[PDB]
Amino acid sequence: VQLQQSGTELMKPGRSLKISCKTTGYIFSNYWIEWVKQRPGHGLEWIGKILPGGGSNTYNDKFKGKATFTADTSSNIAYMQLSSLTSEDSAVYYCARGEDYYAYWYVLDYWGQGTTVTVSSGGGGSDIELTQSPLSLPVSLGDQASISCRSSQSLVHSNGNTSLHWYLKKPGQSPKLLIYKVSTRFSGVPDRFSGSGSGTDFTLKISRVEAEDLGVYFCSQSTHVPFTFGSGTKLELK
Amino acid sequence: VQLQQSGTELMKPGRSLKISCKTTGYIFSNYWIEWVKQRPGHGLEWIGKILPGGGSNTYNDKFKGKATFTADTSSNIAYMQLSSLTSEDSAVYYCARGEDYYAYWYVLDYWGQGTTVTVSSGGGGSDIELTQSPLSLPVSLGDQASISCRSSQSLVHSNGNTSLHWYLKKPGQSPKLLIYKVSTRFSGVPDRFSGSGSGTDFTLKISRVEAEDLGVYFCSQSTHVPFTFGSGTKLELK
Repeated sequence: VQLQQSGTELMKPGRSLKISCKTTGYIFSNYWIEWVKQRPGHGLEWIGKILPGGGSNTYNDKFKGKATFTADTSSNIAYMQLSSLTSEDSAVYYCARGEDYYAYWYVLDYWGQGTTVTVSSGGGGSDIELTQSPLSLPVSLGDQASISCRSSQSLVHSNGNTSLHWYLKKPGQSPKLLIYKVSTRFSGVPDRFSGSGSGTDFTLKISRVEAEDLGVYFCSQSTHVPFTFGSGTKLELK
Repeated sequence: VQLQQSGTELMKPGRSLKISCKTTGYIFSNYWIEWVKQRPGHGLEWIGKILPGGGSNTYNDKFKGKATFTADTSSNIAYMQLSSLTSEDSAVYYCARGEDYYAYWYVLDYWGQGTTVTVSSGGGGSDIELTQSPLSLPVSLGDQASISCRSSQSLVHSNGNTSLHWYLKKPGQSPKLLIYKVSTRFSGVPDRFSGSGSGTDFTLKISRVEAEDLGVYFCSQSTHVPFTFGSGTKLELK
């Protein structure tokens, strides 16, 4: 058995494509053809499966809405369609002969050579990375707490402002701005919130920690495009 | 200023959905409306932004193909449309009033309350977790190495088989099946590859490691649906 797959496809975000998988050497509708995804720096994922002719399809939940399988039992070519492509769909997809109709033998033994799909979203080209520390800040109500945010590049704009801001995200509530453009404190914020910094180094300081201050904090930047957030810092109680 | 969004949405995978953002209190066209995703257990992400009137646009590369922006210069409502939904779309989305037309102010200050989008991808029970051990395995060609794979549930099917297989993944090559249903060597794999296990504990042994064996090793199951893969173990030379 041989499984032939289409060549690589450089796609446009939002496009959709149908990769084929031409099987030979065996009776095509006696076995399911299964598809596996492989993202760079990631493992191997199982998308789902199609039983040619036999009308039977099964999808990995995670790929439902994204993967749609069909099969031409005349040419013995199986196809998987990827709709509304985004950069995360950039991967190497494979078809493998897998389970067999009656359901005893189920191993993905024969593999296609794989199809490299690259979505041209410009995959996060030169995004500014904001490095927060600690990622966890356990404290005791009353303590002072500082959170650091380091950026890959200077957040100093030509125009003179430094667009680094800080948010407090509490579950069930939208991000609550606190300090914008480094130290300028947003309106309605208690004065226990301070912020200062320069270039790449910025700091958030809460003079005395209160119950209501507990949650995750994110620093942000609007100097370069795109606008990026930091990973977060869960200020928690000890 | 008030930014008010549409209510919680329970969607089918594949569904498409547009959520609105009714702004008030300010001149709708002086500021850009910017979008933010907040996925459960994840930090905050920036989807992009729209400038009402000209409809000028800016997407985070990652969201191109998923997010589509529009703006009603007459009703003063901003809209966001998410194409062919998959469960990674299950998150809370927010519209924030951000940058001004003149571009000297860029701060996400006023936030709509968030729209919770829940993509109904179902749930085929607790997917079988296959914990491999170790994750990295440095050796000397000639040494013997054994890799372990532990499943969350007994991989013993009622038909009596045990659907545990081991693959070898080498860059630029599809997975090379080595051992199936726990212990049978695949035609062609050299006999320095052996496999055994029972219930939830399984091991792959390579009596004498050759260069050609160096790569990443995945175990996988076909007993429980969905077929899962283990996270991998990198056999690397010392």
